[PDB]
Amino acid sequence: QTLFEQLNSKNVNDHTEQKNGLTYLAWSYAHQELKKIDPNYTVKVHEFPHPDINTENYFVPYLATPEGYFVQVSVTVKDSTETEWLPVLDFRNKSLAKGSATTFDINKAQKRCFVKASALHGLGLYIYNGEELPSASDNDITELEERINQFVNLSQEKGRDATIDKTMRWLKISNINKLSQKQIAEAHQKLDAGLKQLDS
Amino acid sequence: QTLFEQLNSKNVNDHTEQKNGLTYLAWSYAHQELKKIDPNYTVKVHEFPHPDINTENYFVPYLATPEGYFVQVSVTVKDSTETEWLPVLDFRNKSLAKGSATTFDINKAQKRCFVKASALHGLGLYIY
Amino acid sequence: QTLFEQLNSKNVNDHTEQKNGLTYLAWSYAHQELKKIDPNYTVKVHEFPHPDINTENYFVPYLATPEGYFVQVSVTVKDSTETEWLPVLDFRNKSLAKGSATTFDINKAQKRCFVKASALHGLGLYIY
Amino acid sequence: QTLFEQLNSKNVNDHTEQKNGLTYLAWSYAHQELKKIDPNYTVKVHEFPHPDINTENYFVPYLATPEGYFVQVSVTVKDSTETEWLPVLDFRNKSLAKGSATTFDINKAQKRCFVKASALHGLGLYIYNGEELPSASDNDITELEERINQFVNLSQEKGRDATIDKTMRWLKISNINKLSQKQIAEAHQKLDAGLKQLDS
Amino acid sequence: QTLFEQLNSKNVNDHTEQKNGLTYLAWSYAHQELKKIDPNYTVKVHEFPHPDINTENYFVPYLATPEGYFVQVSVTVKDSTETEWLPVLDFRNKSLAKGSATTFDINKAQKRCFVKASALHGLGLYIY
Repeated sequence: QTLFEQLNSKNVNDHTEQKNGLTYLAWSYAHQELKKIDPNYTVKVHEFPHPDINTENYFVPYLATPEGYFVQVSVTVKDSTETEWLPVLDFRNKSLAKGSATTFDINKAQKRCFVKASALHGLGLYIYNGEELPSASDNDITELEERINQFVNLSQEKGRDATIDKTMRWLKISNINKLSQKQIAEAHQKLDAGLKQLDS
Repeated sequence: QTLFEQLNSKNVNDHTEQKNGLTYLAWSYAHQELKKIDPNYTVKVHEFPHPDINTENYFVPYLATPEGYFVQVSVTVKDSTETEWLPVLDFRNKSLAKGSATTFDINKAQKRCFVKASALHGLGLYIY
Repeated sequence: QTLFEQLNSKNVNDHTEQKNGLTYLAWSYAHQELKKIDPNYTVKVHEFPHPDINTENYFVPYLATPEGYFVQVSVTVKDSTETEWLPVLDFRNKSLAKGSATTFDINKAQKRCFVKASALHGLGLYIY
Repeated sequence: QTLFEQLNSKNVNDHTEQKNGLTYLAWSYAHQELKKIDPNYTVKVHEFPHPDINTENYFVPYLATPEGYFVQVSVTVKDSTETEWLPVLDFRNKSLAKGSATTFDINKAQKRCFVKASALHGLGLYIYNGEELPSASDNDITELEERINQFVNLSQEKGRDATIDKTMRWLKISNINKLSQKQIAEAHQKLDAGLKQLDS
Repeated sequence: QTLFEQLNSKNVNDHTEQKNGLTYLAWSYAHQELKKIDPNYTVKVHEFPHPDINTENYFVPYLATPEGYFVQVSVTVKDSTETEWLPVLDFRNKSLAKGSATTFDINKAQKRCFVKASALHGLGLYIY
């Protein structure tokens, strides 16, 4: 057959850890599988001149930016080669600003970028299927906007006048972005009662 | 036939996520199709000297500007090659001014620019 | 016939969006048609040294000026090649002064300049 | 067969030390096993120009960064070669900031990175079993977050307003991230008192 | 057989000192054993430009760092060659900060790194 199909058709579900509600496959499992497929394969962690230090011949193994921190890993399995970028994140999967990261945070990110680079080849690609690309955790923020506009538009459709800002005041929400899933679910409850009852 | 028509005539609707009311195909589906069609294909994320740092030999993987942030991805499927530009945004379609972005936002934008670059080839163009 | 006539005699009316009272053809449609007429065609977004930063080897993908912002796109369909300039504009079609633009504004302008560059070839010229 | 399978199929469990609840195989054992497999093999510790000093021809054996400290070890067993990144950590497995490390910390890190580099080859591959992905200490500290949120929510369910920062003020913890394990137990005692009697 | 197995299968327990509850084999014994195995071997103590002094052509025999002090020893027994890193420690096995070490501390560290470098070869690995 081919490397991607062979590697893609494997179950890496047994060797996974559920931390923060995400699925992670161990690097050691990944190291073994590839080693079996190819006895001689290369893993290279890119090194980039660190900005603040700016010392000649000095190349730390990770990007350092005011915006944050980046890592890069290039896995060459057989002839095929490929690379992956990753964001350094807290144990709560939150970003780390310049000067708040620890070496331990960088090594964990380096190991995670390795399995992600392996995921490019068929092995365990389904581990990142539909979770890595989009914002899986929250999709009601916009839904809330549609439902407040439905309220406003229905209110105008009925009579008098209706405005989104006064509707937001019902929810008493300072910022739509700054709204907890728990509060937004409570918000839906407020709106559905105003709109659904007059619909049903 | 041809690569565009073959790739264009596929249904990527099943593997889509509705976030902010927009339809997105997961990079995993795009990556697997590119591998099947072509076993050896290249994805390259362009690196540009970051402005503020201005350190010699210092190349971050994304554009940093007072106006905002840009990413670039070049996908070479078979002989054909192509590139896509993307802004770095919030989870919602909102811009990130200079100094308000996180490394995670840049990563998500990089992955999204990949599927968009794949969308240039026939696969899932109707979504994008 | 001729490439301009072959592309000029098409109806892109169905794939259009009426925003602000103007008619726009989506890039998805424009990009696919260029592939349909030519499997291998090139789209290049010009990069110009950003003024304020003035960092060596630093090239942003759009012009930055005190007067405002400019983008450029060069579409090579078959042998024919051509380029289009456009001003980056707000969602109300108003100008953006230096330091008031967001990366998202630039990417939207880049996509719009693409279809306008395609409009130079026969496809959808009547709209633009 | 092949080097990875032969090396992978070994029991290094007997020669291990349980410190901090993690499993480590001693370098002495790793040095002999490889030596048997290959009489002539090379271990190289990379040297990088130290930033602050910035003296010409001055190369320390470890990375020094404001973010922290990094070490690198390249083990060439037979034809195969490979490299490992390890973050210098306290005896409590915590990060060390720039200017808080001691040469002893670096040498211990260097030895540990060696066995991890050996682990890339089949020997010692399973001992970690992705030991990096589960910290095994953050989850305990994370439970405190679940229990303070339980106290905030159940308080808000009682109808008495509670905020996480004021609930944290009960524990008087400056950084919920860094708290001694005895203090986590002491904090749990505070929370479980005010929370369990309602739960019951 | 082979050098590691021959050297590994020896009892260096008799020539050891119990200081601080640790076991150390004296260098004198290590120098003789290797000399017997190989009449012509080499011991090299690496020299690194000392930071603070920063005098041209000035090379001290040990690393000096704000974090602390490092030594290096490379033992070439027969064809085989190898190197060891030892951190300078107090008589209580505690670290010495920059400016608190004495030349005596460095020489003791250098001798100890030698036996550890010898320990890489089969001789007395069980102790180290």
